Amino acid sequence: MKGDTKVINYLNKLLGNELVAINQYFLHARMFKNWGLKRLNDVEYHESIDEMKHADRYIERILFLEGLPNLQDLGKLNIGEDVEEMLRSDLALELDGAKNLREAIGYADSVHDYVSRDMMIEILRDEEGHIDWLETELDLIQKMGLQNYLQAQIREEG
Amino acid sequence: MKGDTKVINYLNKLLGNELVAINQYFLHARMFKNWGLKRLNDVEYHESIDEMKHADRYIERILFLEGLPNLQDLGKLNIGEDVEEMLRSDLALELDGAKNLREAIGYADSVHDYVSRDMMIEILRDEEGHIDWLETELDLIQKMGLQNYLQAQIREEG
Amino acid sequence: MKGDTKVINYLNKLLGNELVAINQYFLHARMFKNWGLKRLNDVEYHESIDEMKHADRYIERILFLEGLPNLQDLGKLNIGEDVEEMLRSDLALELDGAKNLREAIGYADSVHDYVSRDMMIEILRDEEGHIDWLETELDLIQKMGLQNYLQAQIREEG
Amino acid sequence: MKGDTKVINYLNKLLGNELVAINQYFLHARMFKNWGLKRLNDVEYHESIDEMKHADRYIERILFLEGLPNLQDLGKLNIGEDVEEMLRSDLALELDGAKNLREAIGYADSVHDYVSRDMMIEILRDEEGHIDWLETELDLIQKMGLQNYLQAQIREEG
Amino acid sequence: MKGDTKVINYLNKLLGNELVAINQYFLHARMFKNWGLKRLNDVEYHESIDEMKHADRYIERILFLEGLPNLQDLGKLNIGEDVEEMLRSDLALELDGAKNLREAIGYADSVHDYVSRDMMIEILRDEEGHIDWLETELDLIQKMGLQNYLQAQIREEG
Amino acid sequence: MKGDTKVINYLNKLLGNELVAINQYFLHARMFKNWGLKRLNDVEYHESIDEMKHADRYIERILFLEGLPNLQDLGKLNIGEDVEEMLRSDLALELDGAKNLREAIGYADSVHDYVSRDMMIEILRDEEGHIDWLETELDLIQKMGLQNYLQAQIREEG
Amino acid sequence: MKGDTKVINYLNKLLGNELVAINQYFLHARMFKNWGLKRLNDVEYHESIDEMKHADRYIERILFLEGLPNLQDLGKLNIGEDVEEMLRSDLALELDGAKNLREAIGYADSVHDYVSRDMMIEILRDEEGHIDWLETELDLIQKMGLQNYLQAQIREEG
Ligand code: HEM
Ligand code: HEM
Ligand code: HEM
Repeated sequence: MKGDTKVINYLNKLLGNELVAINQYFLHARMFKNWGLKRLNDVEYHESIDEMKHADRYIERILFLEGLPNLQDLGKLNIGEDVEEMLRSDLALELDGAKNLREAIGYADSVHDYVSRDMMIEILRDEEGHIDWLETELDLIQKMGLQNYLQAQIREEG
Repeated sequence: MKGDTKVINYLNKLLGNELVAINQYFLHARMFKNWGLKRLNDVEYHESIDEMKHADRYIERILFLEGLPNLQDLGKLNIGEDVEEMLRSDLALELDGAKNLREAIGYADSVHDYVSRDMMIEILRDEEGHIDWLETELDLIQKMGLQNYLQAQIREEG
Repeated sequence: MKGDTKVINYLNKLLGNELVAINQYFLHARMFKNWGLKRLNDVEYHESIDEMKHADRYIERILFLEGLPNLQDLGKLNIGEDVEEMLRSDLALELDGAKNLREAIGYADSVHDYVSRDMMIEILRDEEGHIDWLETELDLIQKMGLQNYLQAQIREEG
Repeated sequence: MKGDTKVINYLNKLLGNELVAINQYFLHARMFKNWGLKRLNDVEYHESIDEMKHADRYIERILFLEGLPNLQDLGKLNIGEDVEEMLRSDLALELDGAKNLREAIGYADSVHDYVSRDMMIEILRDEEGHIDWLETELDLIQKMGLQNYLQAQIREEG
Repeated sequence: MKGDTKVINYLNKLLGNELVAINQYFLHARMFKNWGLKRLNDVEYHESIDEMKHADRYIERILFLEGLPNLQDLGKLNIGEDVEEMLRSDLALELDGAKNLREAIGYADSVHDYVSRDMMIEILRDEEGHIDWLETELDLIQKMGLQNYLQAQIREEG
Repeated sequence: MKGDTKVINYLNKLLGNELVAINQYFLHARMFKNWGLKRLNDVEYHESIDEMKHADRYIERILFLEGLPNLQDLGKLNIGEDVEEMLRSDLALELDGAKNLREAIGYADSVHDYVSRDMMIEILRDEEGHIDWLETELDLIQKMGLQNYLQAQIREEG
Repeated sequence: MKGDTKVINYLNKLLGNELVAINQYFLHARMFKNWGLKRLNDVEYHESIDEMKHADRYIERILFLEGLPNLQDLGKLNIGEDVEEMLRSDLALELDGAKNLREAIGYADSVHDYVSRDMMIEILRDEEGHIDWLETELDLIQKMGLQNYLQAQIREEG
């Protein structure tokens, strides 16, 4: 079914964001794992899988709407060198992605692509859950101190 | 444990190949799915998951050897427009990757990084399995004709 | 128990036929497998196992009758280069073997080696089953055409 | 995938060794069985099946590498007339095969056929297990005497 | 159904052989048991049951063919006084019985009593199995020595 | 099977390393246990069992190759007096052992003892896993502080 | 809890005996295994595990009593070259160890270290069981002869 060209461009742009998050969250995960921060590896890896699911949804949607998914262009990764920097970087990435999502959702509505909108709203809901987790972790680092925070990561939950 | 710098560069180069295959196989898969070629979507998607597993192994190994995994640089995808072109493109990608693997395996041996070698040999074994499948499919297209070939893809196995 | 010398020679000759069929059917099987003709690999391989069972029966019988099983001499294999040629070659091999079996069965009867005869009749029954399958497949190639025939081989049954 | 021609020749040569062992171990097995040496029939027969598995691996590998498996040429069998001679003959056969394997493994490495090498190393590992068993049995014959050795073979284990 | 008179006479003669074997094998069995040769008692007793089954088949067949089964005349038993003599005596008895069976099978064929023939061939097959076991045991006595042979009989298998 | 003399010497040298690790890891384990550091006792003890498995492999291999395993000479233990010193000492021991392994693996290859090589590569893979764990623990001590690190050891996982 | 210094020295001396037995029994076990003497490998290996358990008890006890377990000094192994010599050597080792145990048990009593005594009495009980087994085996060698003795070892029990 021929979709609206601009919806397709938004979908490719969102896909682009997901491709960046997939890689950044995957590397961050295995960095945590290497450091023995098991709990962080589990969450971060499952966050990477989640973005893969999102990418898959965009790819299928783009294809259905008869556009060309773009997996060739990869935006800037921002890989941190310590736990806090890594988490802040993920947070900034999510915030930028939410921004793009809000714009796309608004536009899809005004061209009546309600199923693209509906798919994007579920994704935004998942992203806000991830933003919440990131914000909470960053606050915990500050409230309990880094040493205690790190110790709390060495065993998986539960 | 500080690894050999050049082994790390090889590992990053191989990781690079996997990142390309992950994306190319994933797009190809969902293209097949869109076309209703269920059997091809299943194999191609599972081939994409397989390259993700390979990437994961390289990432962990690089990290253990104390290098920096590079997930920022993404080589050229070659996305085909019909089934045969897609499969040929995957085949050429695998052949180039096997070439790189053989070189890395040789070099790891001569610096005594036997566990990197051992990991790379398992990966090469998986790739040759994939090359075999690709070669066989391409020959089937020719032997049974495209119409029959396509019909044979519309139901998953078994 | 000292058997009739000539029965032993027949048994060794039949064993000879089985040794040829074992190898020819095994190679043919893995050729089909390589080509992705799964259904043909299954039947052909199980036909190879069957001839191994026959060889085993001859070997034990020869030994019981106090002769020397000959596994040293291997007759001519006729390995085909395409599906039809392979199947025709197996068919001609079975037909020649049935011929030898009929002679041996007749002779065993006239020297009263009724248990050798009885064993050979079961084997002839298995061979005629195999001849029937071969004849039927060859006719299918012709009736449905090679392209359809090949497509019908790519998935195992059932 | 077009393999190295010389690797293919080695593979055919090793296949040749397996074809000889398959037959020799099978006859030896049923000789032991005829003599009521149940334990020896079980081991020897399972050693024959093992060489069949090896042959199968060579055949598939040769085919994948696009060469012609040779099952037509059968080397010299050396069938013994008593238990010790049979076992010594198997031992000499294994030792010659290990020799050929070592050469092939070395050569495959230098042309970078690492998966052929890897397959051949698993096979060599199985052969050395068989050599160990043979050497041990032959020593037992000598240590306990032939009469005791034979008595120890009449019931299967365990 | 009125059978051929001469087939009936053969059947009565074979029945005669079975009656002798039943008794001889039964006595031999309980002699072995008395001597504590458990393994030999088990085989010999089950050989006695087997000949009873054969007798039963002849009796039913004779009756069906409307003749008179003769259980009144009992041929010569040859009871041995030591293990080897007992086994040799059983062997000679089986060999004489096989001789009679071969003649009867030939004759039944020429008068078209194919079901009598078919029954006699199954019996001959059982007898040749028994001959094989006897021949093997006698050879074991010689190969391992009597003392070892006897020791190997004192526990049942398995 | 007579092995290469120098391979045997390497195997005895590696065995020597294992004997030292077995004892050092065992004492370190029960020191941790005494201190109530349950988690460390579990890992360290299981690391001791692991080196026992390695020793067993060398012993069997040496014996098969017809050499004399040397369990008489015991190298220097380096037993630490606090957690960090103990772990650093294990780490230095593993690093020295990896060094010896790499040399032996290289040499086994050049004399074609591919199964000794293959066994040694599996062992090196286990050692690198242990090195990774040690490096990670030592970094955790530093990142979370000793007090937090110790507290994290008092309950077993999970 | 600060233990008596001399009890600690005894405990270290007994530990020393266990370290020797661990190694000697382990090598002897795998020698038996190499020779195909399965039954002897099982008992001897389980005897080695048993001495490891004893060593573990001494190590924990020494640590609890606040001494330094000594795993650095390894007494003389006496590795035999044939079955009888190996068993005699183990027997002499056990006898010397029982001697040391009796002295230590007496002394622990007179300084009121009743729990060290109680632990040592359980160990002495295990050693006397092992002495009994050794004495019995050595007598069997003599009573049945070496050839019969060896044959009785080739299958595990039961
Ligand atoms: C960039 C585009 C990618 C897409 C569209 C994608 C898609 C997917 C999907 C749909 C799954 C199944 C979810 C699940 O396992 O439950 C998956 C699994 C997985 N992915 Fe990705 N992926 C991508 C890239 C990557 C990369 C770069 C890595 C890094 C190594 C990776 C690592 C993994 C791993 C380890 C699994 C689990 C394997 C399994 O157990 O099945 N993926 N991916
Ligand atoms: C010469 C090339 C041969 C090849 C490549 C080959 C291959 C095989 C394979 C792959 C199996 C199945 C293994 C398993 O899963 O257990 C098998 C089974 C068997 N083979 Fe062969 N074989 C060969 C020759 C022979 C010969 C000459 C004999 C002698 C009679 C023989 C006797 C048997 C028997 C009795 C079985 C088991 C049948 C059953 O009960 O399933 N084979 N063979
Ligand atoms: C030095 C040469 C040694 C060798 C070759 C050796 C070998 C082995 C092997 C193969 C196992 C069984 C592994 C498994 O299947 O889990 C084992 C278990 C064990 N070892 Fe050792 N060992 C040695 C020394 C020691 C020492 C010095 C100690 C210290 C006390 C020790 C303590 C133990 C313990 C406690 C077990 C487990 C017992 C059980 O619960 O079954 N070992 N050993």
